[PDB]
Amino acid sequence: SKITAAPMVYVRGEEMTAYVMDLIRSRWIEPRVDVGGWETFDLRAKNRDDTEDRVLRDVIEAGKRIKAIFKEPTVTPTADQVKRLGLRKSWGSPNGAMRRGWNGITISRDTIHIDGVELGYKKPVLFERHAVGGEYSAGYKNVGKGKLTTTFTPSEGPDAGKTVVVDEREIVDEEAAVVTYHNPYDNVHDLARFFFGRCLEAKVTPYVVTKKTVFKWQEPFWQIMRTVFDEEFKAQFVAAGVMKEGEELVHLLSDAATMKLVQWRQGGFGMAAHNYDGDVLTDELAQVHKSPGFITSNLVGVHEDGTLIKEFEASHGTVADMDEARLRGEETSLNPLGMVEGLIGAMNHAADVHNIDRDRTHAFTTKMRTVIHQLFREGKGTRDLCGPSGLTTEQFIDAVAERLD
Amino acid sequence: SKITAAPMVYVRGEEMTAYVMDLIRSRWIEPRVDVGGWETFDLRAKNRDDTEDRVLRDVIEAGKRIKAIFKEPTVTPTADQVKRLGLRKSWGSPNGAMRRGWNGITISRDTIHIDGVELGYKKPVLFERHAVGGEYSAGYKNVGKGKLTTTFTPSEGPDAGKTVVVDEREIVDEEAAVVTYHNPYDNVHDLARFFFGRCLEAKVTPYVVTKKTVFKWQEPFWQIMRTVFDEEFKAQFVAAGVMKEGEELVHLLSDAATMKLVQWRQGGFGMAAHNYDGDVLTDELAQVHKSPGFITSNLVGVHEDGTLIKEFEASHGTVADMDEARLRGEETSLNPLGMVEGLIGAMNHAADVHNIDRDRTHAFTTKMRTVIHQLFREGKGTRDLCGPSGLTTEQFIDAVAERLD
Ligand SMILES: NC(=O)c1ccc[n+]([C@@H]2O[C@H](COP(=O)([O-])OP(=O)(O)OC[C@H]3O[C@@H](n4cnc5c(N)ncnc54)[C@H](O)[C@@H]3O)[C@@H](O)[C@H]2O)c1
Ligand SMILES: NC(=O)c1ccc[n+]([C@@H]2O[C@H](COP(=O)([O-])OP(=O)(O)OC[C@H]3O[C@@H](n4cnc5c(N)ncnc54)[C@H](O)[C@@H]3O)[C@@H](O)[C@H]2O)c1
Repeated sequence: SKITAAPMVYVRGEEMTAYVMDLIRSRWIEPRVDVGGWETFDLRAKNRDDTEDRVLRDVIEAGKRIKAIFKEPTVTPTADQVKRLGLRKSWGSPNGAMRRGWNGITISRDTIHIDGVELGYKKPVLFERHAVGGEYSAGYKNVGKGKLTTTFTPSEGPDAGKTVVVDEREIVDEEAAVVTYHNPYDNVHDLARFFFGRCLEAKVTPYVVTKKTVFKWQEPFWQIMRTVFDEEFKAQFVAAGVMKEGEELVHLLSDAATMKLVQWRQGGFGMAAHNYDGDVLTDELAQVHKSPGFITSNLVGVHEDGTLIKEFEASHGTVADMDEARLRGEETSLNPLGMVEGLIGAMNHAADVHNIDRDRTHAFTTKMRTVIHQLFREGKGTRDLCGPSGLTTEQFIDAVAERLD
Repeated sequence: SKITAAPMVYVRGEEMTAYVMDLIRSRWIEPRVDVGGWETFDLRAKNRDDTEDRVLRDVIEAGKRIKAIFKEPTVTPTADQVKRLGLRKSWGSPNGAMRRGWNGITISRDTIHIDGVELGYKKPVLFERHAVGGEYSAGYKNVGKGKLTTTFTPSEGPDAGKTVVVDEREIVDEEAAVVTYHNPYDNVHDLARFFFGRCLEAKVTPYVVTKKTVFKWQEPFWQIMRTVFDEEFKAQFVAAGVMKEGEELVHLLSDAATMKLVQWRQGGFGMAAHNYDGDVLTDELAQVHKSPGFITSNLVGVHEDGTLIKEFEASHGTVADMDEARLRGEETSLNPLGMVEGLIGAMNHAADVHNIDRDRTHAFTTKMRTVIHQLFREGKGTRDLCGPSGLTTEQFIDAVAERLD
């Protein structure tokens, strides 16, 4: 009998990655797995516009109920796409909304390692991206000349109820952006614990990455991480052989960290950073390693009731350059491994949390990984790995299908 | 006779780069050059503290008068360094202050190429970093729970004098950063002209880099760039064979652009970006190429009277990690070429704008460049280029000194 898929949220996107995942669902999953328990949502920018984002609100609700989500890449539409797609409005990112809506703590993005496949980093690299805050949460306007005033009224402490000026400035340009955001730092305690725990288990040296010299408001990110490190982890790292006695936790400036990602080809390190810095640095990490096909991503959030909410995704976008080529009848070669690891993670988590066909799901998802890893080993991967002699998107999908059984 | 140095502003920093420039001034410059016309300023974090940043205000004024500045790297002190260095407060960056104070348009950061020396990028890469805006001039506070409100009152147009809410949010964290900034976009018209003109002359394909999908306030950066391109440059790029007919200006997402910097090892491209994106991406550019010793940096600003204000600098910081090694008595190997190119640029510009010993200054600055390039060609460069067999900082400085005359 087909495997019974456990309840799981499936978020569909568009462009090349939706095309790829339709093939994978059709040729790898459905002949072996009954997916009736999946809740599938259409997060095409068009459908979001048609539903006034009710579909996004529904994904967020379902994630709370089900706790295991696979998220395909989605489009955050440009002004030019607003016209081409016939959207009544620009729409923001559905990723920020989900990350916020699930009380996101960390987006973990780690390098993939396959026995016998030489990649950019020799040993595992771990990345913890702060899942919320920063410019992803910003209010803004595009304006001309005028007065911009920011105030804060605390609700606790000796100055409760009194308003202070955070900033006031005259805009003297006919064209300017004015932007306000916050960084919520309470859950950076949780992030630090999670990050240092994983680094300890993988035996990699941790680094904290910020621009706190100039972006001085970021100081608590560093201070919280250092305090958690010193009080809960420093001794464990020394005892495990990962760091030496008297070796302090190291801070890197975000610009310098881009240099460390190129330089540190041995791997064997971890970085934690704010939301946007993590976005930039994890794409860089992907390309140094090989491509975004060789990175895993997952979000850890928390339900109001305290149970974890786990979303799994590729690190990358919808691969619009290959989509253009696809629609013109030209060859493409999208590496599905990143996305597939996400779907594996989500399916395994779903089966464990909801106690449905656990053994068989784990064996099947392990099999998908194995087959993919073996094709890569045999030089029958996609072109990101193998160069021009690699297989096309469709060739690779079929090669996996033949070996699954 | 020693060469007469033209009036020029010289900004000294601290740590390793100040140590190196002290040696270079002593051993390369002063034996051949009378530096009496230089106006030198001490921007040690301690001296900024001792003078309440009067020294920084003096630099900015002198820059306006003299229009040719060499800026060594400086320390923007951390909270931790405030204590160690005995500072009354955590001073901001001198760089942001100078960039604003000189009506900064562009920070041009370009790859260095030396005949016969294999580096990361085969052909020239050009970067235009918007010199002002963004989080570099943010107002901010670190706060607890309360109400954050941002308002804007336009001074022109039909709603002049009426106040609108830009943003309002409740902070629910005990520890949060609240931040307001602006991006001034009027001078992006000038940046676009300077960028496309430079790319046209170098015959490189230009790209614009932003996060305008999610950071939607950035749209005008792209639109301004694209309009200037379409109206003033596209036809010229086609005519010069740099782009084909019907080929549009390409936009890249900032996170994706980090991948393009690793992948595009052929070089022969240009990127333009906002202030912070430029900071991050130009450090990455440096490391992919070889190190920060193989990048040039200069700031183009504009005096109230319309005259160019040109500041020259290395792309990098004070190289604190080598300074710590130096002070423990360990070997170092700082590549001075980045900084030296800045000093060259500033000396030449000074001689030209103030009409003092031009031929001889140009010959001597060319000689410094030639001697450095030749040592690199001979495998007698610093360890960033040559590996462990390369010269120490001091060996390299002495090697150049011996060949100067
Ligand atoms: N998490 C997300 O949902 C997410 C992330 C990034 C971008 N996007 C969206 O995706 C679209 C495209 O953005 P983009 O072009 O900047 O980013 P992208 O990650 O789709 O592509 C960037 C580059 O990497 C390559 N690439 C990415 N994944 C690959 C894979 N698995 N195999 C081989 N090559 C791969 C692409 O061909 C392209 O050259 C946009 O609409 C953007 O809003 C979404
Ligand atoms: N323009 C500036 O004034 C500027 C820029 C960046 C950092 N800083 C300041 O510099 C200090 C150090 O910051 P950082 O360590 O993040 O940056 P950094 O640029 O000093 O060093 C970053 C890394 O690059 C290496 N490196 C840099 N320049 C080099 C060269 N010429 N040759 C060989 N290796 C080189 C360093 O050894 C280090 O590993 C901080 O106090 C910071 O505020 C100043």
